[PDB]
Amino acid sequence: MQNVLIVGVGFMGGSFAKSLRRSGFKGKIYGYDINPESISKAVDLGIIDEGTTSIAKVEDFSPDFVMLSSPVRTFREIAKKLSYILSEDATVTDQGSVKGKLVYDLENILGKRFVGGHPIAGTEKSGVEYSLDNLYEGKKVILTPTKKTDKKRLKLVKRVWEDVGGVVEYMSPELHDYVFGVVSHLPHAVAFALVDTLIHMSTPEVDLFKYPGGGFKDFTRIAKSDPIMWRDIFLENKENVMKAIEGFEKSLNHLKELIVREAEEELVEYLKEVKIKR
Amino acid sequence: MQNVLIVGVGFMGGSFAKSLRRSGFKGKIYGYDINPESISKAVDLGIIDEGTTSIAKVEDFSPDFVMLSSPVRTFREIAKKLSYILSEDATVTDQGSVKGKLVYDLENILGKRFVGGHPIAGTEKSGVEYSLDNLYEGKKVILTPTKKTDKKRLKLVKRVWEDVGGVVEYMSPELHDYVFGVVSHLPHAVAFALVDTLIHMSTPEVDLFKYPGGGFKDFAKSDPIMWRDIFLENKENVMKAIEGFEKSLNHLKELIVREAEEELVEYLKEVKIKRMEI
Ligand SMILES: NC(=O)c1ccc[n+]([C@@H]2O[C@H](COP(=O)([O-])OP(=O)(O)OC[C@H]3O[C@@H](n4cnc5c(N)ncnc54)[C@H](O)[C@@H]3O)[C@@H](O)[C@H]2O)c1
Ligand SMILES: NC(=O)c1ccc[n+]([C@@H]2O[C@H](COP(=O)([O-])OP(=O)(O)OC[C@H]3O[C@@H](n4cnc5c(N)ncnc54)[C@H](O)[C@@H]3O)[C@@H](O)[C@H]2O)c1
Repeated sequence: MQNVLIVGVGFMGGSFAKSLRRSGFKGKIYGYDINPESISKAVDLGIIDEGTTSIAKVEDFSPDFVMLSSPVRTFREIAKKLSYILSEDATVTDQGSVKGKLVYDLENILGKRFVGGHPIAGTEKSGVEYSLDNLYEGKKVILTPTKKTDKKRLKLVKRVWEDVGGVVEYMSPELHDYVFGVVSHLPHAVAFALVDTLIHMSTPEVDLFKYPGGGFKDFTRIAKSDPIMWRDIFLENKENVMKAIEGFEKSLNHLKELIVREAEEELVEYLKEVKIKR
Repeated sequence: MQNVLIVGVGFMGGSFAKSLRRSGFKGKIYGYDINPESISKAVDLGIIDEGTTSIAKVEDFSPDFVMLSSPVRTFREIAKKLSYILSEDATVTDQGSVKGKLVYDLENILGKRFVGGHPIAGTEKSGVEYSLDNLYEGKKVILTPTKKTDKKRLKLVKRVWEDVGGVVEYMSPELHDYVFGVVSHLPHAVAFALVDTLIHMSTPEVDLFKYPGGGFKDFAKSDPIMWRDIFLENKENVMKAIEGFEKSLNHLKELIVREAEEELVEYLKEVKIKRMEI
């Protein structure tokens, strides 16, 4: 591994390249992006050594390790092109926020080269300009092996993520989507809706946006995330997202009934759930 | 003003007391609390000059300025006792998180002496041992005067808060509970529900609490008892807020169910802009 290729040189792609370099990688870091400015900026910042917007020129880089960091919706089309360009011994992995069937689709396109991944490290910022060289430190990184996953490549990807500080753990592609549908997608949905609530509950008399405190702002900081990306995530993992919103509403409606009936003792018990050493 | 009585010598009661001294107060600061330890520690810490665990004893302090800093549930019971202990020349104000009906009930019991208040500060900490002498510096303070409110007492209480760095503004008792019912209570109710959700959506193959980096960390250190009281005291507004919230969340859910790709991005874009302007 001496030629790494960053596909999609934005916040995540750039953060991975910076982290890899800072961890001591001495090989070449190349970039591929459809946006010319992305490539230019990354080269200026020293995030990548060289880049291009022409997929065909990538063969000139002879990549042995590819990190898919563009929007998930672009993976399949990009993977098909890489299948003709990349040597069979190369390794291709990703940072996509969703896994599920995507993983099997990429395996069918790329064969043994593919290893699905998702670093649990977020941001509300976009673009390579905001890239960080320690973004993954202490953050979990979910790799999603399947029966067909290549043992050696999985081990390699794990080591690379550990080299940048990730806390690697494995989940099937399906389990990943369920888990994060509840622990990440649902919370984001709740944050978006909480902000939307203040829009509708404000009156020509009072503008609720004038009174948000810390509890409110902390809970809604993720509502500043990229709209296009979350529109994508919500649709890409819609089955689990629908189930998670439904489950949440079941819990909220239970709290609601406790409040309406003024069930003092049970209400306290419900609220005490927020304790637990876990 | 010269005989200050802190009712409920905890984090808030203690903070007001300390904020009082730093501001240059040279008079006497007394305390009343049902807990012996609260008084003893407060005295050693130089928080208060002297205190008692017997409400009757208060007359020995002949307080002319009282700051209710105990649980809101205790206000009505304490006020009734104070009505025949305090002289008609005394001023009584509070720190309760809720106003609304509480303000009118306190006025009916204490008369022209009562002035409702709510400092928007305090990191939820509990115990006079955590009180600070700057907790209000720059923070907002909501006073809820009514038609029966005494202009002289209102101005007094206002100046005092400002003397401890507070930024005062006025709201009717009902508007206060509506606003905070949506911007504070609802957000907390939502978090309690999220916790219940992770508990019930966890399965034998996964403990959802092990993954807080996906946005769940935003959502605690709260007090189950305090919130049980707040949810009871502000039941109507909290119920309306939850219903308002579910309308926003269901609108979002629907955009996902039918995959309205463009409308979803617009929904998220608007919320992002609104959250940024906060
Ligand atoms: N934003 C986050 O916090 C976060 C966290 C975990 C995972 N992810 C995942 O990683 C992806 C990227 O996130 P980001 O924040 O870096 O986005 P970004 O907008 O900062 O960067 C995305 C890059 O993708 C490029 N791109 C778009 N289409 C392309 C194509 N067809 N070929 C090559 N490049 C293309 C863009 O030009 C841009 O430089 C997301 O799609 C998401 O699934 C994001
Ligand atoms: N905690 C916060 O961040 C915060 C913020 C704004 C307003 N408030 C309000 O301030 C008040 C106190 O908050 P805190 O955080 O200091 O709580 P705390 O637990 O630190 O202190 C409460 C005190 O009340 C005493 N107490 C209980 N019953 C009493 C009674 N019948 N008579 C006299 N004392 C009694 C306790 O012994 C304790 O010392 C509450 O009414 C709350 O609504 C709290």
